[PDB]
Amino acid sequence: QDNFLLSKEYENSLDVDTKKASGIYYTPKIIVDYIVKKTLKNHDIIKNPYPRILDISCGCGNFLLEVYDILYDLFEENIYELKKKYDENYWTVDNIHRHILNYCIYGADIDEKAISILKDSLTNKKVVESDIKINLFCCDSLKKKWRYKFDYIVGNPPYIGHKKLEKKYKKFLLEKYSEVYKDKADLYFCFYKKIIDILKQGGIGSVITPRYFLESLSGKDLREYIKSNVNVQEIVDFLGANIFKNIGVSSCILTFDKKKTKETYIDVFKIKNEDICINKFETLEELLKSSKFEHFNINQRLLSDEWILVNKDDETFYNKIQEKCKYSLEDIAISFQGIITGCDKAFILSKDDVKLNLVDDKFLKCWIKSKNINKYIVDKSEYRLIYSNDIDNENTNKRILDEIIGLYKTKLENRRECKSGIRKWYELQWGREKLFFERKKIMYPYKSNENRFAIDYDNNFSSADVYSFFIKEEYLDKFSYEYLVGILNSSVYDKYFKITAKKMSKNIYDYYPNKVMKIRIFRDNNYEEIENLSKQIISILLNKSIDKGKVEKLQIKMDNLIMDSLGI
DNA sequence: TGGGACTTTTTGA
DNA sequence: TTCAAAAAGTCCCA
Ligand SMILES: Nc1ncnc2c1ncn2[C@@H]1O[C@H](C[C@@H](N)CC[C@H](N)C(=O)O)[C@@H](O)[C@H]1O
Ligand SMILES: [K+]
Repeated sequence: QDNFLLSKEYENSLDVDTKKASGIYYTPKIIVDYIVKKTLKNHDIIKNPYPRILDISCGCGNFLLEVYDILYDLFEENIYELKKKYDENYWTVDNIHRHILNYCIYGADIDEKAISILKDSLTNKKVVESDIKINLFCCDSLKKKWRYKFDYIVGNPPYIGHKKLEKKYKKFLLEKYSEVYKDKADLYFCFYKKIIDILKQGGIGSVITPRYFLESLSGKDLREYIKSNVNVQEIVDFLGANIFKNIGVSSCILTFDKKKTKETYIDVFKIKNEDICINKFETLEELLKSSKFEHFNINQRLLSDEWILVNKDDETFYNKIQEKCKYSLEDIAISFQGIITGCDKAFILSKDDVKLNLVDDKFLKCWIKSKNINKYIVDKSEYRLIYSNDIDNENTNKRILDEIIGLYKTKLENRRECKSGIRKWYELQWGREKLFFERKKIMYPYKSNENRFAIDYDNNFSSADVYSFFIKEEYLDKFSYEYLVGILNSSVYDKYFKITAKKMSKNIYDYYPNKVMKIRIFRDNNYEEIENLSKQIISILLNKSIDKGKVEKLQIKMDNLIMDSLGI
């Protein structure tokens, strides 16, 4: 039988909106096989022939049908031993099917049609007496009053972020799941909590979820809950690899238990090449045991609020830098997010747009995107922002409102602050403070494959795809902008930032203040030469005609100085 | 269809 | 009053 045929057809029958609204995305066979084998390979069926295995978001049964197959083999291979040890009339091969359905397999899901599909599949596992009772619940698993705990829990919970959940349901989650769910958290945090809570003492859970909670600020409470309530046996981190075809998400597999053990050591498997096609191989285990993955151990007792999951060389490197640097960016700098207009099409125009003849130049600001940020310098802006907060009233600037911004008035009126009357329909939603942008400052893209910190000399504005900071006045005599972009753009600081950065998709990390401002910095005898090399690079890059190859050589020299400074 | 360039505004606090 | 986080990303193309 093909346990993945009907579920795949059902998933293909749905549209994008319904799948996103319920997280209806099913797990490929190679992942299911690994997780089921991980949980059930060494189960002692003679000691415990009544194992309770749960998928609380079972869908059409990608996990539970495989659980059925493994359990059938487990019972069948030991049928005469069970017969001798226990009721000899109960333990026959012809009874295994019934037993598995009555006592061992449990599923829950909000989706009534998927439950119906799974019920038919489990029934069709045996050509069939009485009607066998199957333990499938059509319910919201986060609200169900669960009547008992489970020996094994496996699956793939729905992933739904703070924009796609409804506010009423989010009120429920904020009230009832506050130990792991606050602010910009995700629904799968709540599923982690529920799974941990209904796992028996000595039970084992194994799930594939997004990887982002391993590093995200929103995941802090969830990480604390996990490390305080279960022993984490294993983390498989796929980084930016594409595990779910046609899905823009990055994955990890957590296996944990509630066993009374003095172990506290976690096996960490981290992929090396993000470009591998996982499904091209027979099993995940063979990939984990090859040169395609790196393995190392982490002492669970040494985890802080942050989980730094790196090998010994990277740990030594990170610790050297942390110990050597007496300052962080947060100590010496003021950080801020870019403008949020709330409807960019209304306020952002190409600088050559004829409509800008209608707008007085005192309202216009230079506007850049993340792609305009290079190491050390920003591209020339191609766009202009109408800083519409400076429009006093409607009458005096009628054309601007009628012929440019008003084209999106309906959309503009749907913004939260306009509906509440806090913002006029033509104003920017979060216009911040002009004075913060209209000064020398450092700017960096919010998502990038590498450190790209640039000095802005042109009072550029940007949306939230670009973050900025300026150096506090009291630290200007200890750190200049040129020195800071020198060390921040170095190979050393790229590796150092990525030790703890939030890995988003293939070749993309978040560069957000909650981690960028934690970067630590130093000043020593190499300060002057590092700064001079940075100035040389900057001067080359701003030259209209100069070829930039020498920049690389200058950078190599700078990296060497930085390594000497940090003893690495 | 799979891979690469690129990134809005809604939202809780 | 007003901050900053959040990829079951978006979107285009060979
Ligand atoms: N509140 C909920 N309670 C229970 N199930 C839910 C809830 N919300 C969504 N679901 C289901 O969660 C499932 C998540 C899917 N990724 C299916 C996972 C399934 N275990 C599989 O790996 O194939 C979807 O089928 C949803 O219908
Ligand atoms: K017996």
